Formats: sequence, structure tokens, C-alpha cells
Amino acid sequence: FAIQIVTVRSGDSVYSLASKYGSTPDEIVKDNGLNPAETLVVGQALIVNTKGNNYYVQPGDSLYRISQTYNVPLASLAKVNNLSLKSILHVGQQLYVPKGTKRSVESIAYLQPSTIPIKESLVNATRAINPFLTYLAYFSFEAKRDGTLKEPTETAKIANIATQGQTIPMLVITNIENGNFSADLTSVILRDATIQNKFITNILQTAEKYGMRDIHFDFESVAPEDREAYNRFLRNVKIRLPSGYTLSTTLVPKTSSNQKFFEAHDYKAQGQIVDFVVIMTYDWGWQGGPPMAISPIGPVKEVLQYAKSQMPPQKIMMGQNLYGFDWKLPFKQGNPPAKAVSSVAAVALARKYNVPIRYDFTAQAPHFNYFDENGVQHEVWFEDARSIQSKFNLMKEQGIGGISYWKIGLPFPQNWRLLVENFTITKKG
Repeated sequence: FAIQIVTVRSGDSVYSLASKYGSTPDEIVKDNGLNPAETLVVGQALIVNTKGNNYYVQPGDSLYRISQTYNVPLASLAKVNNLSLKSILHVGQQLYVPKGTKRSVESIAYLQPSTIPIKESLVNATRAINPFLTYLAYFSFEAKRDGTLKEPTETAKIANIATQGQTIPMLVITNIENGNFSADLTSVILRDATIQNKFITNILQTAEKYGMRDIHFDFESVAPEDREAYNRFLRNVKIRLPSGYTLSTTLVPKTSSNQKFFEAHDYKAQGQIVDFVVIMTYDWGWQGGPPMAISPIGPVKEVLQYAKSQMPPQKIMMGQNLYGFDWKLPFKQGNPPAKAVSSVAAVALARKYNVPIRYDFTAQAPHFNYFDENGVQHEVWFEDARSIQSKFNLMKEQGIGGISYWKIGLPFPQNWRLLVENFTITKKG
């Protein structure tokens, strides 16, 4: 009960921060996945041991936020510090924080390799993250028009990693043909009973072969005319799954019930059938658009609220990006796509180009701008400990089931440590 988030200020080093808070440099380096030889960046968010039941106020904090973060009732936190519920805080102010009570969470992470065989670095990242997971989602098995599946490479290896860590490997099935989501493919599978029957049979045999106890459909770009056929397919699978198996689906983010591309993702119908959904609450800012926060918290909250109106909250898994993007400016159609960056890589750009990391308190996201060696301006939006803590607190407020991360292979050590600090991670293995 000792870790907190600290934002780096001018002049700070791992040595000075350890001295200030009575920690060790080695601990700060390890917890934050730092290269011990590198400088800290002003505005970088670190996790630091500031002693048990002890907290130093950060920029933008409120007693409400701190109580949400540490799972302590707000009245208790206020009382034990002789403060009012809306009391004005200042940075550096010391608070006593009682031991809170952690709620359970289910966590998912997706793995999507780009090579055959899978890169060693990616297999190592999967092993590192697996202990923090309820589910591991190897993306993907591609559905075929004859009702068979294209298996991704080294499936047995990846499933075994999951199983040995009491993580459930998901059987992730997509309607991808030649690298793109295909409405024509789902029209065949959702409309022909003979093929669909063979398909479901093959899915069950594949799941049983690899110990994949959750069957997950990521069907996208489904024709609107197939909305109810997709619902019927999901009912058909659900009815035939044996005891101990579950069913899940991917949903595009929505904030209302009529808001043609969208229609086939029927929130109400799927919510009645499946065990859980993964809602893709990310890519407001995206690779092909102008620079902005990838998953701004206001719109994400709107999507979660809409989802709760359509289905039970426990069934909802909030999608969360681990990536940010580096955009070259000015944004123009025909520009190259933005470059995806890990949290660690984003900080490394700010370090290299000597700029501080800023924080947007409305979006709840870190960002910065820099000039490269050719004089081209870049803008970066990414994820760090501050914004992930805001997202965890949103999950608590909304009472939803869990969080689903896209994707393994994007270093961000603070995310995984904060996940276990905030929640009890459910293991079903």
C-alpha cells in the first residue's frame, strides 16, 4: 500500500527522487522499465514507493480522485486528514491514506504477430504479461468459406503459455480474407446452414484441442442485412458450447442505438447471448487521421454508459490501447500513416528531441510536439500511468467487468504494475 504516481519535474533524476522519497534508485529504474543511464523527461509519469498509507498530492488531484484510486471511501479519506470533501489541495501536500478494499477485475490482452515464426521479443513479452491476465487472445484464426479455420503459427506454444499461468487462451475467430474484413465471407457463413453447422463443429474441435475455453468472434464489416443472422449464429454457438466454455464478441463503440456500417453489431441482442463483449473504445485519434488523443476519457465514458443501457455491466470489457501515435505536421490527406509508439518509445522521443511531456486534463492523455533533425514538426499522443489510472477509476465508477488491451509488444511497465495495485486480477485457470 505504498506505490503512487509521481510526475517528473525539472532537475529530477532517479537518484534525487529516491533521496526525496527515501527509496532506492534501483527500485525506480526497475518499476518503470528505465534504462538507468538515461535522463528523466519533465512531465514523465513514474511509479514510486512513497511509503505505506502515505501520499503526496499530484497536479490535478482531488480528494475524490485519490479515494477512487486507492479504493477508500471519500468520507474516510477526508475525515482522517481533517479535510472537507471538496478541500483545495496543493502539489506536494502530504495525506494519510487508509488501506482500501480492492475489487476484482478480468483482464484480456491481444497478441498479433507480424512474422513467421513469431519474434522472440514478442514471445518474451507474452510471458511477461501472462501472469496479469484472465485471458490471452491470439489474433487470429481466419474463418473460411468452407467452414474451416486458418490457424495462426505456433498456436500450441501460445496456448500452453496461457494455460501454464492459469490464463484462459481465447479462440479468436475473424472474418478476414486476404488481410481485410469481409462482408462476403460472413454472408456465406451466416446464411448457409450446412456450412455454418460444419463451422461450429470445427470451432468446437479446435477449442477443445488447444484448451481454449472462451470462443471469441471478431466479425467486422458485417453487412447490415446480416444483423439478425449474426444474432442467430451467436445463439447457435452458445447453445452448443459445453460446460466450462464461454462465448464472447468484439463490438464497435457506439453512443446510441441508431447512430449502416454499425447495424450488424447489435448491442442488446449480443448482450443477451454472450458471456462478455470487448468494446473497441479506442482510435478516436488514429493512424490515418489528424493528431489527437487515441482514447479520450469523455467519449469512452459515453460509450460505457450507452453499453450499460443495453446490457449488464459485468459483461462489458473496456477496450484499451497500449499504443500512441507520432504524427508529422501539418496533417494532410495523402500523408504517411502515423507511427505507432509504445509508452516507453514515446518518452524516448521527448528525451531525444528535448521537449517536456504535457498532459491534457480533459482528454486525460499525455502529449508533446517536437522538431526532428530535418526540421519537420511532429505531434505525439500516447498512454502513461496517469491516464491509465484515470481509466481504472472510470471502470470502478461504471462497475464494468474488465479491460481488454491492444496489444502485447508495446512496453509500458507501469500499466501492469498499476493493474495489480488497483485490482484483484481474476484467474480462472
